[PDB]
Amino acid sequence: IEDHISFLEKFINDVNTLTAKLLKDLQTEYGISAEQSHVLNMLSIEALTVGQITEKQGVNKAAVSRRVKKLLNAELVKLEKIIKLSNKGKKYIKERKAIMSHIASDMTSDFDSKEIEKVRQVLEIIDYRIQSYTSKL
Amino acid sequence: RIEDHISFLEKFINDVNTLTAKLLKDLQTEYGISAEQSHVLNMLSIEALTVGQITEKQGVNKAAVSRRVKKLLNAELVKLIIKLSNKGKKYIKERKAIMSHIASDMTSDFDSKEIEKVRQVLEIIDYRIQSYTSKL
Ligand SMILES: NC[C@H]1O[C@H](O[C@H]2[C@H](O)[C@@H](O[C@H]3O[C@H](CO)[C@@H](O)[C@H](N)[C@H]3O)[C@H](N)C[C@@H]2N)[C@H](O)[C@@H](O)[C@@H]1O
Ligand SMILES: NC[C@H]1O[C@H](O[C@H]2[C@H](O)[C@@H](O[C@H]3O[C@H](CO)[C@@H](O)[C@H](N)[C@H]3O)[C@H](N)C[C@@H]2N)[C@H](O)[C@@H](O)[C@@H]1O
Repeated sequence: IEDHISFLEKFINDVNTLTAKLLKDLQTEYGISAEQSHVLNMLSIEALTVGQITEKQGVNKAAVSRRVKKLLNAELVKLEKIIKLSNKGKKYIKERKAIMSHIASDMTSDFDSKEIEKVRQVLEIIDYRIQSYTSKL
Repeated sequence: RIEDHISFLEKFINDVNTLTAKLLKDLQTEYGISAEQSHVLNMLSIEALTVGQITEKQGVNKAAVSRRVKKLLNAELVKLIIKLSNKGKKYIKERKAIMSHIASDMTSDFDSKEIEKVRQVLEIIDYRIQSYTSKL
């Protein structure tokens, strides 16, 4: 009802808590911060400019800028103008997907591919609508 | 196969985060709080906890959290322990009103069976997540 909204909130919070911990090392190894890690993953889908990363994130442009030219300085991200990723930035993503899919696999090894398929169809349809509403304001 | 489901879940979450971010700017601006401050009010909307555990859930490191707490204490949004105020209840309510109306108007053409099956699959995955997290 609005039980689903609370569940989702709690589900997303839980996924972030797990992700943080599993990614603590890789991040330390890269000089990277959590939020920077995110930008690097947020940027895993499309090249973005500071404002877009700020809008799609809620935080004050100031903070988003500090962590953005730290990634350029680290050659983890790059200009063109927009912001794409660099090999060291990619290698990070690979190492990230790897830690993620190894545990994701675990807790889902006894799942039924068909049931998961339909579930996703629904989520993809809600994702589509979420993005759509987000375009206006 | 799963590498894909991971990307989507992640995109799905990125989009949910984006969306709540836009739908709540005006409101946080209104109650004069930052987004991080908002999130802090939402965990305490559920239950109240001290600083020690408040950062353990988050992930944002050293004292950064206690700084949000005292920031929120100053607006009379959070009472000391540290829980939630009467002023805080209003925000969440207003927050929930927005989140729900939109979430409903976005799920309203689906078949109850359909949604439930989604919940049941996300619940089980959340059950394994925590259980894995717990095993520190
Ligand atoms: N605080 C808010 C302000 O931050 C930055 O100002 C400066 C940062 O503070 C510096 O980073 C410092 O603080 C970081 C943690 O935040 C540390 O990791 C780092 N070692 C420190 O050198 C960075 N090198 C230059 C940057 N111009 C942003 O530009 C500005 O938009 C924002 O308003
Ligand atoms: N409880 C489950 C919910 O968790 C967040 O709810 C809160 C957000 O997290 C806040 O986000 C900002 O404040 C966080 C504080 O820690 C920062 O970490 C984060 N990087 C910031 O952008 C936002 N401003 C308010 C929102 N009520 C998610 O957004 C939401 O999708 C999910 O349903």
